Order: sequence, then C-alpha cells, then structure tokens
Amino acid sequence: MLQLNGKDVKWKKDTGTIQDLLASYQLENKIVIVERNKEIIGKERYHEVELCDRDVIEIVHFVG
Amino acid sequence: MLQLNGKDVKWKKDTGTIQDLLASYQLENKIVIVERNKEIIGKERYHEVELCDRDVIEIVHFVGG
Amino acid sequence: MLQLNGKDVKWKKDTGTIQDLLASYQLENKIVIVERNKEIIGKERYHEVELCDRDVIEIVHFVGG
Amino acid sequence: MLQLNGKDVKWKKDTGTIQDLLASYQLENKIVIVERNKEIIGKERYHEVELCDRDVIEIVHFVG
Amino acid sequence: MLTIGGKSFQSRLLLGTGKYPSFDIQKEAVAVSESDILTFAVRRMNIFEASQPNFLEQLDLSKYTLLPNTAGASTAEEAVRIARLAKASGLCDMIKVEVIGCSRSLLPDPVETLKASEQLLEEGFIVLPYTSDDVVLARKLEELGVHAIMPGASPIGSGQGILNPLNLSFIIEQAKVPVIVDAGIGSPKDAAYAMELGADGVLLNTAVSGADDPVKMARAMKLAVEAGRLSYEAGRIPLKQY
Amino acid sequence: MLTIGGKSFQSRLLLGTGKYPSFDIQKEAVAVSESDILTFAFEASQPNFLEQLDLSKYTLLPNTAGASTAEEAVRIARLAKASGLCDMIKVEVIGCSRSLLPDPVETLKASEQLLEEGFIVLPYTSDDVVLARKLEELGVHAIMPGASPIGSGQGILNPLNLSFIIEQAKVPVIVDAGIGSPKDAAYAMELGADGVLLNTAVSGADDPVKMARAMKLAVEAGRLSYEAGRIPLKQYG
Amino acid sequence: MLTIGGKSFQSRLLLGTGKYPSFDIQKEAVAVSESDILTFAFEASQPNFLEQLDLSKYTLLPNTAGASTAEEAVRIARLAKASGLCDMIKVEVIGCSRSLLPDPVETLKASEQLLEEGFIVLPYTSDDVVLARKLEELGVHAIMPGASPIGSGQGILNPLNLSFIIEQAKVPVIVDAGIGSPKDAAYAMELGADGVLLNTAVSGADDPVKMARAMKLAVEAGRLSYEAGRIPLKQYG
Amino acid sequence: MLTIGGKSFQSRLLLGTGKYPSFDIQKEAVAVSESDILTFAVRRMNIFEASQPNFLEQLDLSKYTLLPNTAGASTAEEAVRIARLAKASGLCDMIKVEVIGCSRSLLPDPVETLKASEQLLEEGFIVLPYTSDDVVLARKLEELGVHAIMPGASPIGSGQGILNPLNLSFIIEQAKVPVIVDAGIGSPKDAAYAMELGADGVLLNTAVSGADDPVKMARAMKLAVEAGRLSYEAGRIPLKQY
Repeated sequence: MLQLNGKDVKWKKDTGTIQDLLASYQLENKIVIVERNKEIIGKERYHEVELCDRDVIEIVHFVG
Repeated sequence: MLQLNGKDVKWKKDTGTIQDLLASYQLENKIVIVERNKEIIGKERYHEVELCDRDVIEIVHFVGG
Repeated sequence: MLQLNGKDVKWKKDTGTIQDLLASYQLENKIVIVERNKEIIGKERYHEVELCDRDVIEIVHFVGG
Repeated sequence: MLQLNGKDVKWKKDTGTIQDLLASYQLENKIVIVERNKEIIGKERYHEVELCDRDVIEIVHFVG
Repeated sequence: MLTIGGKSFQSRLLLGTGKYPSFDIQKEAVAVSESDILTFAVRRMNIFEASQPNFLEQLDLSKYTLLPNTAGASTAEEAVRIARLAKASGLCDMIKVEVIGCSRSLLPDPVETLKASEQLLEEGFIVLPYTSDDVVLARKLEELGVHAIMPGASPIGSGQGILNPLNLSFIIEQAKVPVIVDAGIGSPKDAAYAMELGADGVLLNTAVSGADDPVKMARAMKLAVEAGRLSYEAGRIPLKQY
Repeated sequence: MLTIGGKSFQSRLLLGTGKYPSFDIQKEAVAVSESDILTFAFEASQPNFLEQLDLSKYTLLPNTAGASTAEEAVRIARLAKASGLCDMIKVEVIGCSRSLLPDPVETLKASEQLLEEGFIVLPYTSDDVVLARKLEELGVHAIMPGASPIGSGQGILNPLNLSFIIEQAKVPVIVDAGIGSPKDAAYAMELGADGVLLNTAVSGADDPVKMARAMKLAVEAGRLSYEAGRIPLKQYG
Repeated sequence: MLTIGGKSFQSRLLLGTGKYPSFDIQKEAVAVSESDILTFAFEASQPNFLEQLDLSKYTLLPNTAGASTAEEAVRIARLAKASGLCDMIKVEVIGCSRSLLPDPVETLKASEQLLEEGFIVLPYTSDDVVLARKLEELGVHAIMPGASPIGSGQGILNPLNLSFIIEQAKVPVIVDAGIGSPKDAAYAMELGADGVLLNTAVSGADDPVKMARAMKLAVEAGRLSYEAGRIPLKQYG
Repeated sequence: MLTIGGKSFQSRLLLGTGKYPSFDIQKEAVAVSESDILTFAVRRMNIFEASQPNFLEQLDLSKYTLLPNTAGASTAEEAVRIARLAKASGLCDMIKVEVIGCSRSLLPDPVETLKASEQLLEEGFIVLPYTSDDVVLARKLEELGVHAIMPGASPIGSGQGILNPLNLSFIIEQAKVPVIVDAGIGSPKDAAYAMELGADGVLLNTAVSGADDPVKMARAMKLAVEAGRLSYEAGRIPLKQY
C-alpha cells in the first residue's frame, strides 16, 4: 500500500522492488523516471531497490 | 431643364440667373463655387450671368481633408 | 585622320576597314563594340565597312558594374 | 597631528573641534561634508564634536 | 518662420479637417492646435439632400489660411479642375497637389503630381505637391518652381511615423523651398521626429481625427512640433557608437 | 499627478545637473525646464550651484554616482542624509567601464538595505522585464529602467521590454539613461511612463537652454497622447 | 569550431524539439537541420521521439522547463543525470506568465549550485549586458541571452546590448528565445555570436522541414560574413 | 524558378562585377556565388593606353547570362545609346535600366528611368528598370511592360539593408513580373530579408566587392538568398504582440 502519483493505492503480494512496479503498469520497456521518498531512482538500480511498501513514487515521461 | 450636379432637374421658370438658382435651393448664404458649361463662375457675377436655361451647372464646396 | 574615342588620331594609310583599324590597335582578339558616325557596327561587318577615312569611331567594351 | 585627506599633517594648539578645523582651511561658509574615523560628521554637530587629534577625516564637495 | 510663397506662418503645424467624430470636436481641436493653415477638400455640394452643417462655413476665417487640396482627382487634369475651383472661391491662394495613385496604399502617382504641379505653376498658384519621398523625384518637383515639397512619412492614415529617415534627410538636405512632412504621423513621437530632421513644418490629419480624444491629441501635436523644432535649433548630442 | 513615495510633482520631467557648459546656462536651463526634482552627485574659490539655489521649490534626487560596490553606494546614500537636505535616493551601480550599465546584483542588494533605514529609493535598472519586478517586489516606490546606455542618446532601443515594465508595475516608472531628443522623451510617456529623467541631451546640447524647453514640451506632448487616444498602426494584407 | 565545456560541434545551430505538427516531421526537420545538440524538456501507448533516436551523433541539452524556483529547477537538472544520457544543462527560469522571460535572481542562484556538482551549465538570460557577465563570472561555459521573448519571433529587438555581450565575454555566446526567420538567425552571428538555439520558428513553420533547412543555411551565411569583411554602413553629411 | 523574359535562372542571386580588389578574387568570388547573370557596365575602351586585362574577356561565357546596365547615362537618350551598344555585342538580351539622378545619393531619376524603359521596350529589350521603391512608380514601370521591377533597398554601395519594408511589400504584393531587390544590401541579413518579403531575387555588388574578404562573403550571400527563399515558401510563425 503505497503513495502513487496523486492517488492512494494497493500493492499485491507484499515483498517487491521498483522493477516489479513498472511490470504491473505496462512501461517496463518504455521511457520513464521514478522518485521514491523525494529521492530520485534510476534505471541501473532497478532490481536492487526494494519497495518499503508505504512511500512516495513520482513517475514521469518526455512530452513536447 | 438643367443638369444640376449630374441629376437632370426641371427649372421652375422661363428665365433666370445663377443667383435665382442658388436662392431656390437655399445656397445664397453658403460658400459654394459654381460652374456652368465647364466655365467657373465668380460670385460677383451670379446676379448677372443668365441661365440660358436648358444647360450645365455643378455646385461645389469645401469639405474636410 | 580619325576621331578615335574623342582624341584626333592620324590613321596610317590611304584606305581601310573597321577591321584594319582594330588590328593596328591590337583589339582583334578583344570583345569591343564599334560605332562609326553614330552608327553601331556589327562584328560580322568589320572586314566589310570601309573607313571613309576622315571620320568618327568610338570603341567601347564591358567593364564591371 | 591628524590623518587628513591622503596626507599626514600637524594641528596647532592641541584642544579643538571640527568647527575649528574648517576655520584654518577657508570653507567655514562654503559647502562641505566631513568623516571622522569612517563615521560621518554633519553640519548641526559642528561645535559639539571634538577632535581626538590623531584620526581620519574625509572632506568632500559637490562637482558635476 | 515657416514661410511659403512669400507669406509667413508662426505655427509650423498644419492640420487637416477630414473625418472627426463631430463638428463640436473638430472646431475645438482646431483651436487647441493653434494652427493657421488648414486643408479642405472639394466635393460637389449636396444640393438635393438636406440642410447640413459645413465646417468652413463655421470657421472664423480671420484666424486661418486655407489649403485646399486635390484629393479625388485621379489624373492631373482632374487635379487642376479642382485647383481652379478652389481658387474661384476667392478665399485661398495655395494649393496642395494630391494625385493618389494607389487605391490600397493611397500613395501618390509621381507622374501625375509632377504634371498637375507644372500646370498649376503656369497658372500662378502657390503649389505644394504631396509627394512620395523618392529623393530624385522631390528635386524634380522642386525644379518646377514649386513652393514647398511635401513628402509622406509613411502612407496616409496609416499611422506608421517616419519610415525612412534617410530619404527624408536627403530631401531636407537638398531642398531650397520648405519641406512640410505630411501623411503618416501617428504619435507626437513622429511629428517631433520630422521636426528634428529639420523639416520645415508638419501637416497631419488622421492622428488627431481618429485619436478618439482629438482635442487632447491636438494639443499634444502642437507641442510635439514645438518640441522638435526647438531641439533642432538647439543642436543635440550625437549617438555614441562602440 | 506623478507621485513618488507619497509626495507629488506636477512635472513628469526630472532633469540632471551634470556637465553643463557654464553655471549661467545650467541655472537657466533648470528654470526653463520647469522641473522640480533634480539629481545631484584645499582647491580654490568658485560658485557651487546648489548653494546658489532655493531648496523649497525643488525635490533633490541624490545618486550613488561613483560606487562600484553596493557598499561604496550605501555610503554616498547615508553621506547624503548627513547633509539633511534630501529624503529621496537614486540607486546607481555602474559596473561596465564601456557602457556604464547597472549591476543587477549590487543595484538589487543595495536597494534592500537602503530601504531598511527609511530611505526613499528609486534605482537605475535595465529593461530585464523581471529585474524591474524583483526590485519593486521589495518595497521600491518607483522603478527607473534605462532606455539606452548612459552617455549616448539612442533613445528607447527596446520598447516591448519597457512596454512590459509599464504593464506589470504598481509604483511609478521613470525612464532614465540615454534619451537624445524630445522624440525620445515623448516616446517613453506614450507607452505609459510616468516620467523621464535625463541629463546628457540637455547639458551637451550646445543650446541647453533651448533644448531644456524642448524636453519640457516633449514629455507633456507624449503624456497627452497616452492621456487619450492614439491611432493604431494600420495594417495591410 | 563552437566549443562548449571542452567538446566541440561543427554546427553552430542548436535546435529544439518542442511543439512540432507530427513526429514524422520533427524527425525529418531534425536531420535536415544538421544540428548536433537538441534540447529536451498510466496514459496510453504512443512513440517517444528520443527513444526512436541514436544517441552517439547528438549532444543532448536538457532544460529546467517548468520550474519557477531555482529549487524546482535544481531537481529537473539532477532528474536529468538520473537518466544518465546527458552531461550538459540549459538553465531556464520562466517567471513572467505574460512574456516567459528569465528570472535574474533564480537563474543566477540556480546556476551557482548546479555548477558545484560538476554540471555543464548554459543559462537562459536577458541582455542586461552585466547579467551576462555576472553569470559567466562564476564559471559558466556558455552564456545564452534571449533576442526577444520566447513564443514570438521578433528577432534581435536589441543588438547593441547583445553586441556588448559578445565583446565582453570569454566563453561562447548563443542567442536563444524568439528568432523568427533566417534573417534573424543570421543577424545574431554577424555581431559575433557562436551559435543560435531556436525552436518556435521551425516547429511552428507549417513547413518545419523547409524552414529547418533555411535556418541551417542562415546561421552559416551569418557566420561567414563576420568570418571576414563587412561593408560599413555608409554615411552622408 | 526565377524567370525573366521567358528565360529561367536557377540562382535567385545576381551579382555585380564592379570594384573588386583584384581579378583573381572577382573571378573566384563569382564562382563561389553560383550566380548565372552578372551585370557589367559600358565604358569606352581604353585604346591609346596599354594592354589591360578585362574580366568578361576572362569570363567563361557558357556559365553566365549577362546583364549590361546603363550606369553612366544621366539622361534617357544616353541610357538607350548604351543599351543599343550592349546589344550589338551579340552577347546579351536583357537590359538593366539605370539613370542615376543624384550625384550624392545615387538614387535614380524616376522620369528618365520611365522614359528609357518605354523606348527600350519598343526596341524589343528585356528591360529591368532599377527603380527607387516609390510604390506607384513601380506600378507605372510595370505598366510599360517591363520584364522585372527592381527597387533599391537603400542607396547603392550604402550598405543600409532594407530601409522601408513597407514599400517593398506594396511592391512585391502588386507585382506581376518578378521584383529583384537590388542596391543597398550590406549583410546576408539583408539579402535574406528581401527574399523573406517574397522578393523574386537579389542583385548586389558592393557588399561582396568591398567586403575585404569577397569570396567568403559571396558564399555568405549565396546562402542568405537560399535561406530567405526557403523560409518564405515554408511559411513562418507570426509576431506575437501583447
């Protein structure tokens, strides 16, 4: 159960990482940037950084 | 029968003078310039130049430029 | 005795042609336009128009504009 | 013996005020501003502020 | 002292009379302008219509010199027939020669203005051509013995100010009768500027006409002209480059 | 009327006093100006113009002219009030040897600390639309953007930028720096200026007396246009 | 060549990527430009242009476009390096809703703290001759003054001011903001600019493809004039 | 595709040949310009002096169209006698009609240019008048059946660029034969600009002549013209006001 992009939301099966999080949203292959607890989180650390479930992630895209 | 500023007007009577004409149209107390058959008419000659009736007047005046 | 571009030059001999003239002044291999008594002379007529000696030539050419 | 306007200089008869100082220079009547020990000194305090002889006065005029 | 045809005018500003919101404002804007010299046009008198006020008929003629113009003539002949008419009025001696050549720009036809100018001169007019500001053309009009040269700043009623100082300056600098800048002027800005290139005077209509507070503006131009002329005689600081 | 720090002046012309050809002329040019508000900045006897002058009818505008630091500037400001004749400052941080244009950091910084000790501040700034705002956003009772560089009379080298300044500000705006003739003076007012401050055009005129009068008209004329109406620039297809 | 932070680029044209009519056109305009250097700034599937693009041949110029605070800006900057594709920033502090002009205090402040954490900084500034210097006086490896406001192609509304910038600076100068046509692009280079950055003219062109090529020529032409010679403005008495 | 008198030119840039520092640079600047169409003047051939190189005599004529001009004629008659001469050369069909009217400005005499234009037309010339940019006058020249109208941007060799867009635009907008902007151009800036107001082409001399690196500049103008023409067809973003 995590803060997610303006809304309050559920997270299925408890244990998990950021890599996982983008799996349920359909942009595992796309372009994205993501910020956990006003701390920026990058591409290369994707497997290694685990969700401490309850916290703040801000996802963004490149738009004109 | 006159050509007054291009319209063909009927002129009341048998004889007349440039002055008689300005009178009937109420222009006696107005600055205007009058030409009669392409001839420019000086104001000091109205009373005097005769309306050879059936013929050509243009009445004209200053207006903003 | 000619008037060549305004100077009065002595012309070597008794008879001659616009071509003979360009030759003596070394202009045979140069684009120039020639007029003779106010008459413009086409290059294809040099050899042919005769220097009625004592008379008026202007030799002329293109120069940068 | 006082710092005076770029130069080092003497002061006759020891005890004295600012009013006095402008007396020896010929601008008692003119226009001036004067600064003792990087502290600005004004017209109205002229009799009241005494020279602690050895110190820094910067005198100025209004010029174009 | 602006001096055209041997007569002098203490006001370097000439004001037109066309197209004001009401007579009660045109009369008042004209006073406030302190003008001497006002231009009028010649149309057919509206005889068969109804009693309609006329501005010159109001006008206190003792305070103004008239400068009738040619506006309406598309050819020189037309232009002359208007100058002949204006003069028979007994009230004016000067003539502003105006042959609009372009219906969209309202810029003068040079060959017609040249033509009606030299006719009117033969007929003893004080002739002030409205011209374009083609430099050589100004000179040509001048060589006719015209009494003032009167180049546009930009197109009429097209409030663009001085669009080409450089030409106006050639015109000012070669002139031997006075250059009144007329046509274009949008702000006092512009009026002023004309004066500051040594224009002999300024004629202007639309910027006051259509200024939607015309009196307030007329004052405004009255002053811009004075302002320019003064900072012209004064001589002024150059532009430093770097 | 033009009103700065709660006092008003009927002349929207502010005139400087620097570099005239003679006192006899400076004295005359100043009257002919009808100004109220004039800016000011061991040897041997000569007249000083300010002490040949009644101090009721004018409103003195000292400047910090000679400072590079907001430090050096803060002094010329407090050095001012020591005379006790003035109660209004012009903030001027010359930083460029070549142009004499305002220093955005010191001009701003200096404007803050003069404003603490109850000064009336009007700085010399650029035409950075924002730099106007910023200065004013910290209690400034009149913003003074420069139309050109100082010594050279190039007029409003950029309206738009200054035309913005006008639209966005809530205190008065006075163009100074680089006016060359009435033409320029009057252009300022037309975009909505509340006044024009100017030295070089008048002083350097070679008839500063005349040119004084001309500027005096110009500002009025300009202000009257704006006052109401103004023909639109006419377009064509 | 144009050389910023120790790497060089043979094209003195920098082109933006915002607001084209279609990707098919943006893609084409960008090639036709010959640019190297392009600036960049839950839903549903669509292409993203940057990930349809080889990243060797270009030199990315992120901007802080959307920040009001140098705070908000500092993030978009560090948010950049998190992607690890870029190593160069454009400093852009929009402060005016109406004009979109740089904020002198935040643009400067932000430029300082990005420069600590080894960033390559090139800010968007005004034409305050000094504000150029000031930014550059704290290690900035290219100064980016704006010829007009952003969205409106008014060209160099003030040379002189920017013509000064050129004379006084030691790093490269690139005009951005508000170029409208080659005419404007080429004018910049002639006063000594090292390059022109521009979006709106190309994107908004209605033939951005053509207009891309035209700008590409313009910058060259301009640079060649300056490169050597130039007829003086001829005066007359 | 610039098309004058029924013949076409792939290069919208026309380059003059007067007053270059040396022939070895004029030859090279002309190549680099990629010009077709180069203008020459007609002077008396220097017969009694000594063997002096001539640029057209160098010129590979297969790569250039010639555009002789009238420069030197102060009246129309003079102007014609030059067009007659240039044509007898057998090498040119076009004629640039140039009657300089002012010795200081070097601005054309409008009445002479009009006069020599209509003569030359009667004599079957492709006639391109150098004109001032008096709008009505341009139209008048056009109504002669002139083959191009060729307004100055500012005065010749007086590198001031487009001093009056507004007029040039009236000229462009009314035209029905191509408007080549000639005279004035100082920078590529200017050349470009002319193109961007929809000038059909640009003729320019001094800015390359006197650019003290003429080749480098010729390239530069080659591109400015291309640049302008392209951002003319492209259509471009307006100017936002506020």
